[PDB]
Amino acid sequence: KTTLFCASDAKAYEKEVHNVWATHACVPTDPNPQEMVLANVTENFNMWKNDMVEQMHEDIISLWDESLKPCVKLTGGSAITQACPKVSFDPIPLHYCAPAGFAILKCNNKTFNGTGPCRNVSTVQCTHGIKPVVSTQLLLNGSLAEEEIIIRSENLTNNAKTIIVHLNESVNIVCTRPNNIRQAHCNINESKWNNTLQKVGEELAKHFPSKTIKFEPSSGGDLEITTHSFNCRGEFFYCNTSDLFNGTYRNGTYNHTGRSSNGTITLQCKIKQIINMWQEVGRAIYAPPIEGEITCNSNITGLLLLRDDTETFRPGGGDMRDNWRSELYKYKVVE
Amino acid sequence: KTTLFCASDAKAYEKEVHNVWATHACVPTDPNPQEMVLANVTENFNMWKNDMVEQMHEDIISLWDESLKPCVKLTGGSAITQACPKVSFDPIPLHYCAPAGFAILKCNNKTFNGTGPCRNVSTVQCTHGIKPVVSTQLLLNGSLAEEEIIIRSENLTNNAKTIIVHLNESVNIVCTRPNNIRQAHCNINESKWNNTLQKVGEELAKHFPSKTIKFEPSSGGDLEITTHSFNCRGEFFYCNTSDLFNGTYRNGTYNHTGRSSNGTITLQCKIKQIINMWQEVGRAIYAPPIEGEITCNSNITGLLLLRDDTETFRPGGGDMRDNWRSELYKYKVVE
Ligand SMILES: CN(Cc1ccc2c(c1)C[C@H](CNC(=N)N)[C@H]2NC(=O)C(=O)Nc1ccc(Cl)c(F)c1)C(=N)N
Ligand SMILES: CN(Cc1ccc2c(c1)C[C@H](CNC(=N)N)[C@H]2NC(=O)C(=O)Nc1ccc(Cl)c(F)c1)C(=N)N
Repeated sequence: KTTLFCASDAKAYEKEVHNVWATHACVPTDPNPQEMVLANVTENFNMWKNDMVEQMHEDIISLWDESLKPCVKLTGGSAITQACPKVSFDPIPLHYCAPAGFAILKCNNKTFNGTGPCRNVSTVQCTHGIKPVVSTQLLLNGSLAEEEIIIRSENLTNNAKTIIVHLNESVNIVCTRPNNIRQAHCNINESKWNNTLQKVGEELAKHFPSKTIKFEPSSGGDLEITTHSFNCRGEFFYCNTSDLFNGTYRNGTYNHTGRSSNGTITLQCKIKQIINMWQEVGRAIYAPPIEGEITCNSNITGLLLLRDDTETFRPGGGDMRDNWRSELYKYKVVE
Repeated sequence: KTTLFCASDAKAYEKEVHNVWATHACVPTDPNPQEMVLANVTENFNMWKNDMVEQMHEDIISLWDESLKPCVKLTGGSAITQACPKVSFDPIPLHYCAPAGFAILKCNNKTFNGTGPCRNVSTVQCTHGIKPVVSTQLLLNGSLAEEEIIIRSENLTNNAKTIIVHLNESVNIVCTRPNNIRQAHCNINESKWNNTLQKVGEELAKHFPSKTIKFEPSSGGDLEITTHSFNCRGEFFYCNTSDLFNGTYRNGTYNHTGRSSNGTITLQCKIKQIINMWQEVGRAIYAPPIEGEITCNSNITGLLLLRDDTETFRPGGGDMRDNWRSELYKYKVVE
């Protein structure tokens, strides 16, 4: 345990808020990449007990707090009010580095599941560039698995524990509010999604001998977690996944039961001003959406699931740390 | 004819050479492009005399020139030496866009062969995302035909002209030099390849009356064209295809006479330092291969063939312009 420090390629002439924050919070990244090779080093990891996740979480909280400032912030019953200007928002990769004395263990097993033994393990000073993407249900712009889909869970037998699905082939998603000014929609191709949920369904069938594996929408709760919520250009998108997380995996094949037209799934999205926040319990209220075409072209690189002779899985997260665990699972700070 | 300009999602923080080049050579992408489809039009295309293919060839030559710098560059008695560092190498899609005053026509007939008339034509800003993949015999990471395999040739009855086979179902190929340090090998499933060469065999059988259609290895020449040669992580792979392009299509069925084990075709590959070049006549010499596992997991999306009772087809390419024609066949720059 120590106090890590961030490193980025943050340009100081960029008024994009991630850069504005990183230039006065992080230090320029390192060319010196002496990844210390190894083998014969059996060591154990637990992606669900890592501190790196906590530190990252709190500094992304500080980032958001200084960058995305709401008109109104309502917490504990008290309402704080401030200026709410529209800002430039597009996440940049952050490297997390260990200070003088400690290093960073890095699992190299391409099929390591976050929890337990690994031993193709290296030693490096800073982590890989990680985009602080705040989202629910879907993980956007992350690192793809180095082949075969990996199932992650602090516990799979615990239906209360969030499941992280690390994908190996990215699935593009294009969300847009065109030029109702809060009416938006996302486009995702059906074939890559069918393929994705079939392979994922197989990997799930692996850990669950073989019962009927269903993919159903979220149970309930706040709009943030019942929908794919995310941030695009400062604007908060709540996109629907009822025709996304929809289908049945049985006897080796997956059949999608969601609606579609001409091979493209369209999610119904709404931009909301009243957001809860992910930082703390409370909650923010922002200004109405900017004018003009608001579009984000992002890569789905992961899933957040919750399990209920049939195993049902729903999109889950809301917490985020889990988002950070999705990329910080292979690391462990060491003496 | 105009002077096109490139567009890409190149990352300025990425030290991968395609990104390094594109960030200072290309402009940011259109993240939600709008195409204008037309009726009552019948337009002529010729994928074999398009200037886009050239301009792209030029810019990929520049890209390679600044990115992959060799130990020695020999060219008839005169040899140049310079620093030849190992780099991060992984191609990214390049869109090609027409300037102001010009536009790009796009044939939407998906059985269009690249030469002659097509009538469902659209008009658009920039081309689709094209990975500048340099290879011979096999086309990798291309766009698949929107189904039913397409045969392309400036002429089929001229045996001296290169034939581009556009597949519609990708055939995975996994090349690897495991942790002899220049000894590598590729893996291809024989089922997928048998089915593929049967379909291709049939499509060739329609263009050629009723002859025994054989697939045989390359006649001869430099290792770059007598083998499937490509670039994986900066290393130049020369992979053998004598057990791949080996079969006999007759009486409506294809038979693989090539070798296999447990349903798997394994190509013998070697990483070479003495390359050759494709850009110009001459060569380049490079540093010995990097250490560790060097593996490329690619999708075969096209074939490059040459025709010699029987019609014999051999793997051909070395020019790459054909590799850019495989993707730029559907386009034409217009006033
Ligand atoms: C409660 N629970 C798990 C759980 C469920 C929901 C939440 C959390 C935790 C943390 C957040 C609560 N904070 C709040 N202000 N409501 C809340 N998470 C969020 O409000 C949240 O992520 N919001 C959000 C905001 C903006 C974007 Cl762009 C987004 F994608 C999500 C459980 N397992 N019992
Ligand atoms: C000669 N000819 C057709 C023909 C045949 C071979 C070649 C060319 C053309 C161009 C390249 C010649 N340049 C050279 N330095 N030898 C040469 N092409 C190549 O050297 C070539 O593609 N090399 C190469 C280098 C790296 C990778 Cl990865 C690769 F896949 C191929 C014909 N039809 N009569």
